Amino acid sequence: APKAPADGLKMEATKQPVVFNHSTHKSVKCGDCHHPVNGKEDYRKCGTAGCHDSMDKKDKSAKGYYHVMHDKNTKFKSCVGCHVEVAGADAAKKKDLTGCKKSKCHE
Ligand code: HEM
Ligand code: HEM
Ligand code: HEM
Ligand code: HEM
Repeated sequence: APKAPADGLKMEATKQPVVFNHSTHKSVKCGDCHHPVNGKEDYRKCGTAGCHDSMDKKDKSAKGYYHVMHDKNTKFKSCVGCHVEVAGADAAKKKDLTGCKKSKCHE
């Protein structure tokens, strides 16, 4: 579809922004994150209206923006959900990839 963006993209819908780099995610297919919607992968921003636009962090339905980035019981893998699988039981990878503070997502 469109060309992937350069690294250094800041996701900043909340008070805890995170930088997302496509280059470090080259082993994952585009469509595993810009997931199919009605049979076609969608490339719009995750928080676009009508998409995951509920900014209530206690909302764990599919509309919750915090939920889609962090939770494990999801239909497509979230940021944290896939990272738990990648980090396994290695303390260094868990710190960098899944920690809530002092990790590569949240300083
Ligand atoms: C695969 C090479 C692939 C493509 C192509 C791609 C495209 C893409 C675009 C065009 C954007 C910008 C969207 C906008 O309107 O700002 C964008 C942004 C994000 N991407 Fe992506 N992307 C590809 C692959 C992947 C992979 C493998 C993941 C998941 C690991 C992923 C995730 C994201 C995220 C998150 C964003 C930011 C969205 C937001 O709401 O800010 N992309 N991508
Ligand atoms: C932006 C790259 C983006 C992410 C991240 C994302 C994640 C995501 C997850 C983890 C789920 C599962 C939720 C659960 O509780 O099981 C999920 C599901 C749906 N999504 Fe999504 N999503 C991103 C992008 C978009 C966009 C741009 C839209 C709006 C067109 C959208 C919509 C949906 C819908 C609909 C679902 C439900 C699944 C279904 O049955 O179709 N997402 N998303
Ligand atoms: C969800 C949008 C999401 C975010 C945010 C994210 C962040 C992230 C960081 C900060 C790193 C470290 C490298 C860097 O600074 O770019 C990293 C690395 C890996 N990720 Fe990730 N990631 C998000 C989503 C996902 C998803 C959905 C998957 C799996 C489906 C995934 C996987 C990976 C992998 C693999 C790595 C590299 C690990 C390594 O080389 O040690 N991420 N991600
Ligand atoms: C550890 C499990 C952990 C916690 C706790 C956590 C919390 C957190 C908060 C409070 C926010 C802001 C929510 C709001 O609406 O104010 C937030 C935002 C994002 N996070 Fe997070 N987070 C934890 C861990 C991780 C990890 C390991 C990553 C990267 C894989 C990650 C990612 C994200 C993303 C993306 C966002 C949204 C950024 C934005 O758009 O502002 N979190 N997190």
